[PDB]
Amino acid sequence: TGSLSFSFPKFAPNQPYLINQGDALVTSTGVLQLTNVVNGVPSSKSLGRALYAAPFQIWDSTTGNVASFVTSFTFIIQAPNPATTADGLAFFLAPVDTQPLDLGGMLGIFKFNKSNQIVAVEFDTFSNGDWDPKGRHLGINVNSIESIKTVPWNWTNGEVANVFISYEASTKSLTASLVYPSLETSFIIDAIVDVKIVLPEWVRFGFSATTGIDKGYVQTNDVLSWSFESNLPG
Amino acid sequence: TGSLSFSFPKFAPNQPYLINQGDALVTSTGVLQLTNVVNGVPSSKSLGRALYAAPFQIWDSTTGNVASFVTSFTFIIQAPNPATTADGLAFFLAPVDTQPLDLGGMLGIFKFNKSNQIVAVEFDTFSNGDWDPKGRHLGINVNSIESIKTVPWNWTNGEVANVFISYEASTKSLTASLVYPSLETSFIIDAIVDVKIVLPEWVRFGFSATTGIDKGYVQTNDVLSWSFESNLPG
Amino acid sequence: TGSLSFSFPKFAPNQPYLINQGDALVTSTGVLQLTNVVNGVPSSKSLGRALYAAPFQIWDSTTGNVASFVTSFTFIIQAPNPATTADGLAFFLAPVDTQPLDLGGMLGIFKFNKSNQIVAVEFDTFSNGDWDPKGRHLGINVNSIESIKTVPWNWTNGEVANVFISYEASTKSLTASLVYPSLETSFIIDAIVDVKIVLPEWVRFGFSATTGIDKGYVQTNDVLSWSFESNLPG
Amino acid sequence: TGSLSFSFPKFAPNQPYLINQGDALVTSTGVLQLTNVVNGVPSSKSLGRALYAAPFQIWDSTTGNVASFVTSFTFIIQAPNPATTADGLAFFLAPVDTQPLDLGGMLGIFKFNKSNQIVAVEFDTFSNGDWDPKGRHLGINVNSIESIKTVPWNWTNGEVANVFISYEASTKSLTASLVYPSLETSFIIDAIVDVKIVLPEWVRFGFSATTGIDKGYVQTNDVLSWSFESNLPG
Ligand SMILES: CC(=O)N[C@@H]1[C@@H](O)[C@@H](O)[C@@H](CO)O[C@@H]1O
Ligand SMILES: CC(=O)N[C@@H]1[C@@H](O)[C@@H](O)[C@@H](CO)O[C@@H]1O
Ligand SMILES: CC(=O)N[C@@H]1[C@@H](O)[C@@H](O)[C@@H](CO)O[C@@H]1O
Ligand SMILES: CC(=O)N[C@@H]1[C@@H](O)[C@@H](O)[C@@H](CO)O[C@@H]1O
Ligand SMILES: [Ca+2]
Ligand SMILES: [Ca+2]
Ligand SMILES: [Ca+2]
Ligand SMILES: [Ca+2]
Repeated sequence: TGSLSFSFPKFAPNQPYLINQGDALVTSTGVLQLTNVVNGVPSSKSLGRALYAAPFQIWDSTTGNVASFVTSFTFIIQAPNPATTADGLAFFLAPVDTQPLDLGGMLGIFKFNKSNQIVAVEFDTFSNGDWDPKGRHLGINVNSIESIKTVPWNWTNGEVANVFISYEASTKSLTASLVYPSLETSFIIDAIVDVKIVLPEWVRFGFSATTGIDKGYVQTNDVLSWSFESNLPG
Repeated sequence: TGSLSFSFPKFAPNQPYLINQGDALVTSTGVLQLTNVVNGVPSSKSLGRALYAAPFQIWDSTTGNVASFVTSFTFIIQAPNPATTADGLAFFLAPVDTQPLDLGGMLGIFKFNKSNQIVAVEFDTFSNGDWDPKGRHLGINVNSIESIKTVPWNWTNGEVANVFISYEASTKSLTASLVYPSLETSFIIDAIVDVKIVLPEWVRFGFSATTGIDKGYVQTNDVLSWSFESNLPG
Repeated sequence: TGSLSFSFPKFAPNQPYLINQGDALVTSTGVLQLTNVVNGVPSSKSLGRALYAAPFQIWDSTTGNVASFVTSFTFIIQAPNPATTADGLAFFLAPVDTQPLDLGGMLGIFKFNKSNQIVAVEFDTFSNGDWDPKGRHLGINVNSIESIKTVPWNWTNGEVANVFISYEASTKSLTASLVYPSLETSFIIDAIVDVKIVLPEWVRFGFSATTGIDKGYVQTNDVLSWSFESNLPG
Repeated sequence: TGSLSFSFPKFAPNQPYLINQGDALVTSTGVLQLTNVVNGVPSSKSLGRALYAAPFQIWDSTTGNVASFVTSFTFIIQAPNPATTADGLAFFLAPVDTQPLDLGGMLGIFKFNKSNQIVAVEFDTFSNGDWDPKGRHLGINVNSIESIKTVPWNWTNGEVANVFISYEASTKSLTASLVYPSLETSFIIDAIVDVKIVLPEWVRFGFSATTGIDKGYVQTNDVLSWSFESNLPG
């Protein structure tokens, strides 16, 4: 039993409230730069992740209760050539000792190991023919790169996106939405996810992003703010 | 400056935390029944509203600050004949002394009086040819029955819907989403709404719903739970 | 089951978030003036109360659960003659339809009617020989003017006091503390209070204060800010 | 700018939400055992600390704002010989890289290094003649083992104590209180502490405790639960 909440209107560099993995770094301007950028231009074969320093308990094996949580964040994906973008950004939950995985289409969160249990909401900017639908899309993933559900997403180059994710334990319902406040455009996806049968009791959480493996298929993956709140009933 | 938050997993009847208007009532089972139902069958020409007992400050004239808030609720709209439904349910904000207005298509929140300023998210089950798009839809309204923006909505007879509404003062962005957790279907709408130039400093808020004026065009409008949270920066 | 929280750094006049009773009023400066003041001088035989507009559920008869809550507020008690002060200020919980009771020593919250169940923390500025200890004191009262426990209080004329009250359902422990931030002085009291066996499921709450009945025994009773938070486990 | 809150009704062992230092450990029963215990009997020369995994921002150098926070926890101090107890338990704030310091009377948080800035509330069970008052006492410390203020404390062997600490930035007021819910006894202390001029922008926080250096002067220092909440205005 327990709870956890926080709010970061921007990110302060060199402060242990985040666990940086791969190429992820925090700029002097307070931006969480998940993937490498060289003189404004994003580089290929990049992978970066950022987890909150502390994990939270998503379910209790003694009481059998499951936590409900919500998280919101703003991010920007900018690309020199809007026709060739890759690979995407994601919010995910995984074991406390989670480490970055495969590059590119794997979004750094997938590589079946029963110890690599993961739930994620993906903002996929490149469709992989072997497991992805057509065009860019939002997706909800459980233990593999192939989403259990997807919906079309009209990505807007360099535009600020506001994301909201919520999980209602009582109905095992995970909802994810993305809005471009400046454009008044919005997208949403929902799926049943039984976290109790997927993830361990305690999990770390945060962001993961990668750029394309092939030249030209690059993009930035910057998070600008982040708030979180969970509650595990006693 | 200030804040307000609450959570009602269900509604308790005969308790002054809600201000009931029109035909609205709370059943012994804890359901907020906005419109009249006779032996299971909803009646026509019904109008009911429910406001939280206390208002909250949505903006401060001294500091110029604007509040950000979120609210979520679950509701059910059941109809004997799914082909003829009317009129809809809405979440709205208005002056503290707000009273029910016109029936039917007006959703009990519209009737231009500068004192009847109102912002609302509507779940419209009947398209009025004079100001509504085709088919059922979600809508964001500011001072009139004609929404500033709408999106198609596939209403599911008697299914439990989860709604989430959020307002980010910094971007004047109002987002509204509806999900049917059991069906994994979802809808969303977003629009710019400058509450500071629309509503007074303090406002009351809650639900309003009406049934059709013509025989046959009836439906229930039941809210099952409600949580709210606002914050006006100092 | 449910929750309620709010924060008022100051009070806005003419806004229905408070239910004013007796002589209570909100000044243009945002001060909650519980008892009458004439040209700076407090008058005798005054009684004023202020309740939050909405009640909250303090315990659930179906689940048997009891809520835990905390509240904090700042207040000032100023008197022309610091040697003759009366009668006091209190924070209390009572049935939703609670109305002001007796003046003076009764603090407007006591008058045995099983329907007038009340729990209160009193900041008593005058010792009534028939039921009060010696000198000014903090007190915890349950159903009567005679406190179940008291502790000495060194009241400081016109000084700003910060009060904190907390109730832990699991241990039925009610704690009340008063601090004069400017003077670094502090006082505290604690007592077991079984709210489940004392109060009804839903209760309204707030402040009550009275001035002395005899000439000269007067004082102001002004609250400057107020925050509250309760949680009833499901 | 930002915020952080959490609640742990008990502690789960082997989970990275806490940073354990010195002899501190979490028992299978969920108790945070700060100092060594051998077969029920606490050992001497022990020192243990526990910090939340993530730090929080206590003040912003760009806006100049200072955070307000509150924390509560329950703890037990049990001793074989209630006549000889040492040394104490404390809640403290310090730089993110804080490491345990001196044993015994230094409570593991003191050793003047401008980089070892620290603010702490101490529950001192042994009076050190060179800097402590008479008998056990609560204390508020800023940069040294000599408290800026103390108050007598009647420690009760093995009894469960509830502690509440609050800091109001606007008045730079730090309040600390201890209550024995079962006994209805209570103690409190308050002092002005300008965290902005004492601590760095970001700080880690938690508990520290030590046992006596001389044989016989031992005691357990167990924390049973912990909740925290801070808010740094934008
Ligand atoms: C499996 C894998 O990483 N596939 C990647 C794909 O995700 C994308 O990065 C592409 C660039 O054109 O290069 C590869 O095909
Ligand atoms: C303006 C107005 O209330 N119009 C209503 C419409 O909203 C709907 O209730 C309909 C039923 O068939 O009856 C009328 O046309
Ligand atoms: C019962 C009662 O109200 N007693 C009051 C007491 O509370 C105080 O106001 C006093 C003034 O000197 O006058 C009376 O004795
Ligand atoms: C400076 C220091 O650690 N002094 C300690 C004191 O704190 C206490 O532990 C005592 C036991 O009798 O032994 C020493 O005097
Ligand atoms: Ca892909
Ligand atoms: Ca319509
Ligand atoms: Ca008295
Ligand atoms: Ca000492």
